[PDB]
Amino acid sequence: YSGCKPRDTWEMWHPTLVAEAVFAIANIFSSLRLISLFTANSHLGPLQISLGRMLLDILKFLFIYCLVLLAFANGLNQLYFYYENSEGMTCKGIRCERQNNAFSTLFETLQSLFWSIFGLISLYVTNVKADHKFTEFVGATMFGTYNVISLVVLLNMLIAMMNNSYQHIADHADIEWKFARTKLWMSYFEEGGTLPPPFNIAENVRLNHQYQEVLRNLVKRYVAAMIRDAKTEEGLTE
Amino acid sequence: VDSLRHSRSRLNIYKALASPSLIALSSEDPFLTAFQLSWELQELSKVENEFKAEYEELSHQCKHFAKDLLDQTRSSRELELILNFRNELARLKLAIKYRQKEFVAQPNCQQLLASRWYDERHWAGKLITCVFIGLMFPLLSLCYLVAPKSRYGLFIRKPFIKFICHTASYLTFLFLLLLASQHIVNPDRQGPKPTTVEWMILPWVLGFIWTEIKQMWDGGFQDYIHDWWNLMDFVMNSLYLATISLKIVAYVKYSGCKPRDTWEMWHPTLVAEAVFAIANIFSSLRLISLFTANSHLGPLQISLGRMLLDILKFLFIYCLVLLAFANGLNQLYFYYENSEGMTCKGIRCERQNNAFSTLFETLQSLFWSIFGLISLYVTNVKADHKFTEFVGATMFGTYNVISLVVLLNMLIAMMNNSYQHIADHADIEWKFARTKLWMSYFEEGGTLPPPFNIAENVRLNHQYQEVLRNLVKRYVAAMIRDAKTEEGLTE
Amino acid sequence: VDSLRHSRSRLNIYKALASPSLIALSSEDPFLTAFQLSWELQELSKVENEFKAEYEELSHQCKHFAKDLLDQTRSSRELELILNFR
Ligand SMILES: O=C1CN(c2cn[nH]c(=O)c2Cl)CCN1Cc1ccccc1C(F)(F)F
Ligand SMILES: CCCCCC(=O)OC[C@H](COP(=O)(O)O)OC(=O)CCCCC
Ligand SMILES: CCCCCC(=O)OC[C@H](COP(=O)(O)O)OC(=O)CCCCC
Ligand SMILES: [Ca+2]
Repeated sequence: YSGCKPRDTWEMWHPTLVAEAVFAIANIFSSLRLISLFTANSHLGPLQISLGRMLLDILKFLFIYCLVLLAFANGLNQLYFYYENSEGMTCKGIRCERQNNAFSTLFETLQSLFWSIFGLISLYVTNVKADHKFTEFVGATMFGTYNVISLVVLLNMLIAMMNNSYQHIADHADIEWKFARTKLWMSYFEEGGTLPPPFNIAENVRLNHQYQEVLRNLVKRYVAAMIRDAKTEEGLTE
Repeated sequence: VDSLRHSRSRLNIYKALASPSLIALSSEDPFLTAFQLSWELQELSKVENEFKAEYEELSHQCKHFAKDLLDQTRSSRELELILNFRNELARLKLAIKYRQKEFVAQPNCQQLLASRWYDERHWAGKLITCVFIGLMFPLLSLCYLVAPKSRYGLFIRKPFIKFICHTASYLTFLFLLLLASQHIVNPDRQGPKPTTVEWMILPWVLGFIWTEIKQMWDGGFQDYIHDWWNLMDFVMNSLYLATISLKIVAYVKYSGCKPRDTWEMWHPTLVAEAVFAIANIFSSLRLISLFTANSHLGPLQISLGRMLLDILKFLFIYCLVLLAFANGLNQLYFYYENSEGMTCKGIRCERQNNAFSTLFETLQSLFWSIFGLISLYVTNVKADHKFTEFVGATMFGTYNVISLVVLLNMLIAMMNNSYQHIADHADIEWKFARTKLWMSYFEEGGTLPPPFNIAENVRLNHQYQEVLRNLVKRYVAAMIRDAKTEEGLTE
Repeated sequence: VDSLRHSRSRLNIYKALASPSLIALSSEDPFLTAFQLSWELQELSKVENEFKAEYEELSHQCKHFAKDLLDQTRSSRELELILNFR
């Protein structure tokens, strides 16, 4: 399309829009990858590593939660799919100014139930033109139950788990942080790249002797001072 | 007459008989004594409640002793004769029936159980095999059905295959329920005939209820309802029967057609749709019950499951507060039930109004305020009675503070300490639950997925007697003779 | 055939070879033995899962021993000859 026309009168799946979207996502990912060099500091390093390891503890919850979400989505969608009005409304869905058709289809149901965690879904979405108060009441009750379960039982059992999973993390902080820092450091020793990105266009038979001597001395010191003088301060029994 | 002396004497007697030495000496069969004594002590822990800690500790002592006794075995045949005493594994059935958690989760029982489970590879060596054998399951089902022969029927009897077949059937049921609401499969009218998929899902519901009644035959609502996972099965099945009945009675009463908008509440079709939706919710929730078979989710699922009876107490304290404030606000505001010129009343329409007029609406108003879904103008009246408006707003604010700052942080502060004492018995409980699951897929009880549901006893005591003699010898030598030496010194 | 006896025997053997005294006596190069033994035990921790705690503790034991061995050096040249080896 080597031409020109107003942007408004385009259509989806036009190549330029897809070329802009992925560029935006890549920007997000690079700016997130920035964090990787905090391991070189000393006040942030340990904290960053500690936070990093307490993530595989979370994915389990973000997997239990999906099942609950599917269950309630199934229910509500089965109940409401008879009222896909979409007559006289320019914009449908839960995103326009006046939210409507919140539970009509299933994808929109997933979106509706995900956006309810942050309280961004108003309460009138569970209505129909007729006054079928029984169906409206049952829909509202399903919605309320879902909200209670999520935001009171699946968000406090997350903190209550993070605390105990974090207790056994602060007992090995320095060890792991120093190991990670050393892994980083060793990469800047060899003459491998030596260049920032933009500008990228007798000997082996004898030396065993000294090391053998050193091993002899070290084993002597260890066996003397670790399993002979530490076998005396133990305790008494019958 | 003398309660004190009598009770103390009973405590002394029980504290005596639960001693590993005396059991080792004066007992025909140590294992049965341990089981019976643990059960009796646990039961008395609830009636002689003033002395509650002692009995709850004696039970623990008995269970630990029972585990240590079986500990000191040395050859698989010895273990297999111990477990197959009185079918197979009758001893294990008894242990499960007596809640010997520390006994079943013993690193030798698990080996034998796993070996008899699998009968024959890191992350994808099994992940494709399992799904592939899960797809083409009905062929296996029918083959075992009509020709229970050596061809492939012997390829169902392996429990790890029966489990996969059953779970694949369940997943298919869920998929059908998911597509049951697609628009591809109608013109809404009055009392329609069952659609193309209702005839497709009827076999699942019938087979499930058949299995339920079959299994219920034994427990008979006693020692059979305690498990919470089963009460859900009961309620779902009742709801499905109700849906069937309502759809039936609706099909033959209003056999016509008129626009859906011009109906009325309590019409049979609407009630037939609502309960069907609820049943869908409940089945898809019941899905979670098989996470106990995994290893990374299992322990976590059990841990979360036990930390629920800690919550119901708070969801019972909270109801009192809710009633108090509802009473207050309703008493204050009930003079202004305007409802003139407003098409839709209540807290649900676009422009919320009459929030506190009646009492039911007050309960709804105060429950929806926890998530901040109630705007702030609901506490107004047409007149400028600023005093009443201010007092109403103050009651509302106090309720919000109490709930969302004192009854939601005292919940976390309680969950943490109640969870501390849960991660010290995670593996034991998870393995016990997994074993309970496994043993159900051993006998030739059902052997079929839901849709397709249309000298010897005088002599063998000798070997087991010999084994008991040897085990007691080993235990008494190596547990109360060589562990009585590493204690400590005093004056 | 006898799974119980066989597994317990393997556990006994590994529990034996991970002893600082025996390593100090019968080993050509202690450091390589510690590394290899820790790796092998860690790997077996995932397949012989019923006995899971024992192996996950033997690995820790080997690693600690490897650290304490290098602990008792006294001059920088000794350390630099230890680290610059192949
Ligand atoms: O206990 C129930 C509840 N189930 C019912 C019973 N009656 N009405 C229902 O709606 C439902 Cl969902 C079916 C599922 N299971 C058992 C199970 C759990 C996990 C994997 C497989 C299985 C099965 F294969 F053995 F079924
Ligand atoms: C705790 C008492 C709440 C009483 C509020 C009420 O009567 O309204 C019905 C509420 C939903 O509110 P409405 O549907 O708007 O009436 O149902 C639940 O949220 C149940 C919670 C499910 C808990 C698992
Ligand atoms: C903490 C200082 C708050 C001062 C705010 C204020 O003056 O407004 C009155 C508030 C309610 O705000 P209004 O009714 O809108 O005036 O009363 C309370 O919330 C009391 C809290 C009850 C606590 C148990
Ligand atoms: Ca059941």
